[PDB]
Amino acid sequence: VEDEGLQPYQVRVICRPKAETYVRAHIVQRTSSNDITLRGIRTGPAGDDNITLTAHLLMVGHTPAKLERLVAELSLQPGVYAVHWYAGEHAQAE
Repeated sequence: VEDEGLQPYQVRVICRPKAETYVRAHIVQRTSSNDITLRGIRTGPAGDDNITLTAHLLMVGHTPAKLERLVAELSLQPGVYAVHWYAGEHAQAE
């Protein structure tokens, strides 16, 4: 089965590694309750005291207000430097 009914969105949040721990858990619990399916989360150190969690998600339907709320919550975690979501798992800037 192909997924062209679940739009790939990548949510990249740059936060402290100490935050990454609860942020990554927060991502998986939010997505599973928000009708968002996960592809995987690419977590990598990208700076000095920061790690960028790039969560590749597929959202069924896509309700922007939900995704935005989750992104705001991810940013709401104490330790986030920045967060941004982009459409396309592979960052498809077409």
